[PDB]
Amino acid sequence: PQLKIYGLREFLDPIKQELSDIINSCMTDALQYPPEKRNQRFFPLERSDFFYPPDRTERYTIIELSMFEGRSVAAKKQLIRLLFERVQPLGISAQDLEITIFETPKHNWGFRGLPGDE
Amino acid sequence: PQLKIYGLREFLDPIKQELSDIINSCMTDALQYPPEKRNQRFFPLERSDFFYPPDRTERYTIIELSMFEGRSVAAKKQLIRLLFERVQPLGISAQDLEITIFETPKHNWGFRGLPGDE
Amino acid sequence: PQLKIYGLREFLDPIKQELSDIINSCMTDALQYPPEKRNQRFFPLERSDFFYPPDRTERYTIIELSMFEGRSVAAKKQLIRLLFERVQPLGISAQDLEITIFETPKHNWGFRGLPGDEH
Repeated sequence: PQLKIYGLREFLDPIKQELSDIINSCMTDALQYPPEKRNQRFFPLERSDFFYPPDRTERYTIIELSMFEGRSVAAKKQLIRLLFERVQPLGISAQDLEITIFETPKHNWGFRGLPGDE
Repeated sequence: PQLKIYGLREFLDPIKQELSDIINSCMTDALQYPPEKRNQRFFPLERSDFFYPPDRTERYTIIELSMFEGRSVAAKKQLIRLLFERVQPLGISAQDLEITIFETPKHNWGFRGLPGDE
Repeated sequence: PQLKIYGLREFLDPIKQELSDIINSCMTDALQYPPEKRNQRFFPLERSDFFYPPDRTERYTIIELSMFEGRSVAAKKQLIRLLFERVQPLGISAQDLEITIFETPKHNWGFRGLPGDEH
């Protein structure tokens, strides 16, 4: 599973390392992936590139997650709830977090030299 | 509804503020979203990082839209035509604009503390 | 077909012109787009922004493909196998390449002034 994290540079860079491990812990606890399978890409944005809603603050953060289809709604909902709860101490409140999950068949993936369904 | 706009930095940077309001008005018009929910991320690109078809110009621009499933094809097509019509004053002709819309279930989203279906 | 390519800037920048033609050759070989329909975006990343698995090297490269629905699994699988085989000369091993393909209907696309299902 691949993660992409977006946020203003000035507020995402100080917390980049701890946020990485916390997101990885949610991947392990809600979806049972081994901790060493961490796949994250961060995109710190300048203020002129980030047009977020005015109801939110400069700490507004977006996580996009691509993974196999076939997991239940309950597990995907558990992951969303873990992400909201565990980013709180980083200064990212529920209003300042947004998550989107995309699911594709395993035969659309390739890793370690074979299609995903193989 | 998240949008991501890609273009050459040389030509996207001078116009991204107007283009942002133009794009926001198409969301409001074709999809009835309030202007307050503007959610956009701009990605100005280097020339060596952007390989686009040779029959297009340096003003080539890509818009990626991610939203809930459930809107009609007619509403999505009205959005595509409004984007083509309205970015044209900014120097983006129809050859230089490409739009892709991705849709996912509501329970795949996390925003404001809860899975989207709640 | 839109392609996004990610990797550390140290190793993506010197090879990306060669990587661009190699990827475009795999799209033409496996899915028969004309080579003039190349559509790629590269994102060279810094060290503090790329958290890849530790069983992988600094050469780890990610390729995302977004295209129309309708191509067969066999065609998509051949595209995956070709990408793995052809990125070898540029020093990217099988463990260091990951591919993801997203499909959407044609009416979800806009290009050349019209929705994709009207051309």
